[PDB]
Amino acid sequence: LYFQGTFAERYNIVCMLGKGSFGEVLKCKDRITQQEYAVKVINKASAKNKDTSTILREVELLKKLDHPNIMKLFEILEDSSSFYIVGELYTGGELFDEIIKRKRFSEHDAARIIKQVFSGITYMHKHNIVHRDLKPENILLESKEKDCDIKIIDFGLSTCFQQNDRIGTAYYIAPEVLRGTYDEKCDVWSAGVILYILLSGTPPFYGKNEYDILKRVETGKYAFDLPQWRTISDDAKDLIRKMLTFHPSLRITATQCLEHPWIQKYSSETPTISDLPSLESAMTNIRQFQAEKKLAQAALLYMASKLTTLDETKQLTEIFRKLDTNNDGMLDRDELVRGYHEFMRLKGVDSNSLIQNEGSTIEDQIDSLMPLLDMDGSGSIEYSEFIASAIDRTILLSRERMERAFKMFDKDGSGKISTKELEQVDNNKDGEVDFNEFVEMLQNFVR
Ligand SMILES: Nc1ncnc2c1c(Cc1cccc3ccccc13)nn2CC1CCNCC1
Ligand SMILES: [Ca+2]
Ligand SMILES: [Ca+2]
Ligand SMILES: [Ca+2]
Ligand SMILES: [Ca+2]
Repeated sequence: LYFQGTFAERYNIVCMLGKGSFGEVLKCKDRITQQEYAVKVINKASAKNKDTSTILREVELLKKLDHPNIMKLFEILEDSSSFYIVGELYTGGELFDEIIKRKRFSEHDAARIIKQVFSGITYMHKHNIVHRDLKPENILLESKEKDCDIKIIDFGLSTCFQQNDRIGTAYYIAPEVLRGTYDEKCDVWSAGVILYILLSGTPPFYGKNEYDILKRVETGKYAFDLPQWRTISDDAKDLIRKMLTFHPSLRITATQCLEHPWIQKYSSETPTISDLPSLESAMTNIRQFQAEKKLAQAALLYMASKLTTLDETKQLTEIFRKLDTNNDGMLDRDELVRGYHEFMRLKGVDSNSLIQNEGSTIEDQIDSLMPLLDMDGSGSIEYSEFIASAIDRTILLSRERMERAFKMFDKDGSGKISTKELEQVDNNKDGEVDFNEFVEMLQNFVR
């Protein structure tokens, strides 16, 4: 293991993507799977503001964030000079450029975008994370596909690392930030500035230079005076007023943003007849997952949450969204119950008849499933738990994906897994699992 580095053994660097946020962002490629990722490279000696143990602890919390509108981080690796934070690669660019292209958005299109921002920030705040610098430049489009998910990026590292003059940041900061305070309410203000911009195409606190912009922000004074505001609904203006309330104690919370009537009016996404092949696929797979042993169940969640790409989960992602009726990015018990009933209704099948055919009602079925699906016991089914349980068990098992999952466990690199490193089947009887027996082990879970 002497001539093998953690990052360098696993990943090849392809090209530079960006510079600035504590370090450079590169595209990299997994040498086994050929899957592409973004990696942020942070210099240890220049940038560290805390011991490595603190940094690894806080980055681990960031890795556990599991929400469809928050940057997915897979790992943090290190060599003698750097930290390498490896994450999902998004290819649709900054929301900022979508503002430039479109100039401004209909209420419908604005609601769909800002709803995702609200859902993401809500989840962040529930996990005691404040963004601090929320703006369209730190929100990325997942891909170039129409109405793809947005992804909040570039937060969470500010206590750990020290940074090295970017245009337009002044537009988004809450007045209390000028007094040296960043709290959860400052994220709500920034989001409201974004929404003001989506609907009108112009910042609420505007000027030709940073001096004049900050003067207006300080007063908290804005108006809906521009001509374009006369054809925007009172409901949208009500939300904005609630978000750009001067005193943070009177300003609404992110959850209140997410729950606002104007948001709910433009989030009617729900299972239709076209979704039935997709729902039936998901239900078959989740039922199999329920029947599988917890060792199988745990091992599949690891594989799905780390080694799958966007194209593969895009289908399950749309279903997830249609089941997520409160738009918070996770599925609760009642959402799964309502989703099952709706699946039956759309299919032409009476749910009262499940008590004789299968032996129990939809509610009893979901209630028995929850403890098996909610593996971290969070009270909800987050995205990766859903994907783990609903994806085709076969697609998860390309040889390349099993190889990588094997290398993650074989921590001493001897060619064979043992105990602690993660029951064993063992055909040759050495008390260890080489790769070929691992491949059977995982292909026995699938059975
Ligand atoms: N995910 C991404 N995908 C593509 N390009 C990205 C990123 C990321 C974010 C990112 C990548 C990898 C690890 C991370 C760890 C902590 C926080 C953020 C991370 N930056 N950039 C480059 C572009 C340049 C143009 N301005 C917008 C960003
Ligand atoms: Ca939900
Ligand atoms: Ca959970
Ligand atoms: Ca080994
Ligand atoms: Ca063996």
